[PDB]
Amino acid sequence: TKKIDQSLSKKLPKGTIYDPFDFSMGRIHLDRKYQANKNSNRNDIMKSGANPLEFYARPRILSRYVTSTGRIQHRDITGLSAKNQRRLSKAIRRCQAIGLM
Amino acid sequence: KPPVYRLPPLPRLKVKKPIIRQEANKCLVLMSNLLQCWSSYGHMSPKCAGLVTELKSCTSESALGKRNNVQKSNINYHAARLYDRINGKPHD
Amino acid sequence: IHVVPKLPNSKALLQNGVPNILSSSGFKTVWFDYQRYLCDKLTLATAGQSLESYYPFHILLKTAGNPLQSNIFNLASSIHNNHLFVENILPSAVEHGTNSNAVVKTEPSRLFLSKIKDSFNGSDWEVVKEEMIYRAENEVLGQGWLFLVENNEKKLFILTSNNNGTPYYFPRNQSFDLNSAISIDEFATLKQMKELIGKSTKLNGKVQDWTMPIICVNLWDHAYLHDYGVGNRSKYVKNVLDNLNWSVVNNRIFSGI
Amino acid sequence: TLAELLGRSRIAQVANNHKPLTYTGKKFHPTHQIIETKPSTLYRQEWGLKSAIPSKIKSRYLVYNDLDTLERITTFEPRGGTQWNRLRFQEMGVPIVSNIGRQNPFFKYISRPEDESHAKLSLFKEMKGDTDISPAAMKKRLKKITALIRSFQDEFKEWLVENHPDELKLNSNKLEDYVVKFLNKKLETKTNKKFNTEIIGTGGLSYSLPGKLKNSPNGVIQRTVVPGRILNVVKENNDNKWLAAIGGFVADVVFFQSPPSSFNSMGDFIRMKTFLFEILEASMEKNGSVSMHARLLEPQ
Amino acid sequence: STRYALEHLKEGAPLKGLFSIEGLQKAWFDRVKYLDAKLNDCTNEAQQKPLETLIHENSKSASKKHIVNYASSLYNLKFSMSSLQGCIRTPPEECPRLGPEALLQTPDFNRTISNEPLTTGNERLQAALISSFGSLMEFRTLLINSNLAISGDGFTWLVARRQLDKRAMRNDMPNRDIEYDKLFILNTYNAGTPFNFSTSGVMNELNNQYTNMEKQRAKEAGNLEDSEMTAKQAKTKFIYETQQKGFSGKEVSYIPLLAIDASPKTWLTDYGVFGKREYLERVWDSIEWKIVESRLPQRTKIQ
Amino acid sequence: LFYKQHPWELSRPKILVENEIGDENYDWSHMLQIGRPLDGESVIQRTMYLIKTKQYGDMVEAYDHARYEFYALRMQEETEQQVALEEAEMFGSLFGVSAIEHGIQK
Repeated sequence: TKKIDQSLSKKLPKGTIYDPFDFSMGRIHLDRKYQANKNSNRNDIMKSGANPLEFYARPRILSRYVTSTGRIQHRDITGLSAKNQRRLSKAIRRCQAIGLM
Repeated sequence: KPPVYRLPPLPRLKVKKPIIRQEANKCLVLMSNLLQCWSSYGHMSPKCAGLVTELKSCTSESALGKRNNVQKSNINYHAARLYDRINGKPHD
Repeated sequence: IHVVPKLPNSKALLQNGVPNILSSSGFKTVWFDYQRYLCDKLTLATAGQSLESYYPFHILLKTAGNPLQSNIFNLASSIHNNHLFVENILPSAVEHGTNSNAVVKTEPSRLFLSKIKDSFNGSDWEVVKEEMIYRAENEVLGQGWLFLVENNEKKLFILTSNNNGTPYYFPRNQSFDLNSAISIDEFATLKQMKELIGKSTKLNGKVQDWTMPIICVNLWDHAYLHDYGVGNRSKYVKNVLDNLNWSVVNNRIFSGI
Repeated sequence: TLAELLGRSRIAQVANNHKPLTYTGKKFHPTHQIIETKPSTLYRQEWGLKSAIPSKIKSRYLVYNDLDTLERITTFEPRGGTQWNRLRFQEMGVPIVSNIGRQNPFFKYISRPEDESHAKLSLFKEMKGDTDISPAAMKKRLKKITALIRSFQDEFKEWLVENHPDELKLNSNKLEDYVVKFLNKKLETKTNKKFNTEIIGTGGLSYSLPGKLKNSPNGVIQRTVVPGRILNVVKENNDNKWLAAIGGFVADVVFFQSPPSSFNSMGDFIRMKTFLFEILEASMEKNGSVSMHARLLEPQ
Repeated sequence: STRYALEHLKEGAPLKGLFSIEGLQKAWFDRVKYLDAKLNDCTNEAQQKPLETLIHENSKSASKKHIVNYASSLYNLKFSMSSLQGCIRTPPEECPRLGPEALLQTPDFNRTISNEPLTTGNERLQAALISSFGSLMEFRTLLINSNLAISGDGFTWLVARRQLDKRAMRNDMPNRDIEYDKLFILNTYNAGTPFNFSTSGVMNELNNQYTNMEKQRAKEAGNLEDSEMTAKQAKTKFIYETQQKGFSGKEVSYIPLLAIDASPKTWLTDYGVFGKREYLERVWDSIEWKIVESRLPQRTKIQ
Repeated sequence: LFYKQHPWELSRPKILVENEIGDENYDWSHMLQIGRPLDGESVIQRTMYLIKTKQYGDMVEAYDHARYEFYALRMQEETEQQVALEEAEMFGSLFGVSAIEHGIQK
């Protein structure tokens, strides 16, 4: 067979430097273990400094912090500060009461 | 910012059932493929000849092959050895 | 920091040079100036690295196989070679500064003259000196070194190097000048050497060479120009080989006692 | 004093670094200072750090973050492999060239205001170059600056009525120009980001000047041939070039016309084989990466 | 031998600012006399053919190497002293001799410049140097450093690649064939020549003789080739060829424009063991850029 | 600042093991010193000497002046190594494994 699963091969980006270890399975496993959604902050409005309570009439943004059934995600999952989690949950509950979410 | 959770002082640091990787038996997988080969191309089909030949060699002397079927975890040995050093406990 | 070694009877060397070879000015150029020049450059190249704690001979061996450390290798090889040359042309290795000794009559030992006959098909020492002078004039167009070396087979033979070529490690002898044209026989020697270096299994691609120098003559312009001049390097090599310190050269031949 | 000595100590010379020792993102340049110990000191676990490095370590190179921690260990990784990437680049003898034809950053050139005609582009870059700034510290750039700029109102309420009164009575199209120049002229004396942290040129990867030819026993070398590896068996998606792994760098390989048949044959194991490449050019991007372009020299 | 004489080099007179009287004797007069004698003691045609003819006629032969080593050593030395005029700097014999402290001085070749070609009217040479090296500070640094690096005998050349890699009717039109694509710096060692047309391929040619001779001895032995001797010799030959090819074809030649001598013979007498960089600084301030601009071919404006 | 501007200077190994701090007799009028490598610290100490001697007033100006001295020394060393390798190969020096080859094998 001339095919390998993507999970068993690492694609080295262009312009990056590499070591021989980057072709091993240890690199594959190490990349899975340390795979965190750290790029969310730059794409996370609520981790930017905006007040989540100003989005109570924008269900599309709020729908990014609820599960498929509408259950607000725990702070352990959203990664927000206590204040933003508190404000975001209020926004979602207000949005639900208005008839938008 | 990622919340660090610090444990209280503990009587021990131990994993109840340390996970171990049990590599799959080579003879059992050979048998699982041959059985599948017969399911599609038919029993005794000439397409599964190589599978039959390989299975016979794998199982010729031992039905599960000559393998080092022994693997144990050492996490509990190291955890008990290093806990007092790394727990960050205040001085006496 | 690599410092210039102190030489025996240095006050005499700074006043009357080396009798019959170099004058006071000629010796200041070859040793007191050039050796300082080399050691300072070596210190600048190696300071802050692991090589700073190693003697020049060990540095050249450690770096002999590393292409991008050739600059360090050249400096280490030149420093080691220059003190090999200055040591066997020196009036007396012992420091007769307070003994005012003026009688140092050193002559080839029996073991040296026995190995010369064995390795040169019965040729005498005088004839071998003529071959050494000839080899230097026809094989070293510019800077380099002339060596009489001994190999693992107890045979003395003549090796010439271009610029800073070590006698110890044949891959870096630099005995063939590839700027000019080479014969098929010389290309065969180079091709055979390349094959030997490829048979080594070490990850550093290094081979074993047990060749050791016995006599060293500096063929650089820093040693002869001021006293002999352009074109008179064969008169310089003749004087060096006729006024060698044989207490040092004899001690370089392994006896086994 | 002891404080003076400490500031100049070899440990002080290493700049503070808390960057992850285990980083799984894109690496474009070294992030940690390589520490080396001599063989004699390694035999005694001496690295010039606070504590002895565990004897298990056989490498002579490491990178560290903290001398000591609350876990009573040193935070270090026994690797020094970014040095071999730099030395392999040196062996390829390809000078780094500017794709924009900018002045050489390593030479003290006499520059002029040719690019200074964008005073309003960069004077406001100080407040507009805030891509990743706090929502309130960036807002402190609005009141703190407003007061500073508002303190020059009297100076600009007299200079403008003494040097360009016509514009004040005709149009503000030129007044805005006199404003941008005024602040910059009164800011060049000031020190706003007087130290620039941007990478300077190659960043230290290469100090080789373009122009020199490589003499060889077989004549002057006209094309640099370097062994490499093809990573993918299908060109980069959306790009007309494949990717190769040459000397610790990932390059874009352009093929003469066709792709060798070993590609289809090998498939996803193509990286298992070594090919010969020619390094066309090497460029440096602002992210601090090296843009190496290669060519799959195939036996012909 | 007036055949090897320059009008600015007069016995008894010093090249002011670079060589003293004793330093110009040893460097040039006492040196040409030796090289001439050796060239007259190897070939009887020395006083018959031009030096460059001997260099390009007796090349690639191991039996005539001594004719070409002395011939190309005297050519390089003349071509080096030809572009030198002198400087207003203090005479070398009146300045103190640089000592070990010189090795610790920082070179200022990236901050300042002096004696640029354009300042003397050679405007076409300055544009070419800026185009190929980026600037005249880059060129000066890359030229003084390349010569300073040379340990023993050698020359640092300013060359111009000839854009006539076609090989068809080559060397038939003294203008259509004299066209330069780009300028470069090249180092030659001992008696090496900067042309590269009469010596490129030498190792590849000798390598192919060795393999054929070994292959014919193997046939006598009766061997079944080898698993990787046909794939290793092939790779060695494929790399030898791909590294000597030109942009279009494999005829890459170079036109000497300038040459700086690195041999200690030139600078050891006047500047001492520690004064090579001082020598190279005064050499740069002693280059007559008119002679160099004269040698410069006409640009190949294919662009 | 220096290592943020020159990330690849980090790849040059540094030895933290001291020899004898009391022996350091350095004249920072020049950047090169006998006994220590040329590295980022050479730039920092040169910058401090300039500000201490009051040749320059602003730290930035002294730092830039030192940086250019550092570039000049780095360019002379990059050429000495390239040329030394080239010159050795021209006299028949042979090398088993190059850095590029070492990486391929690993």
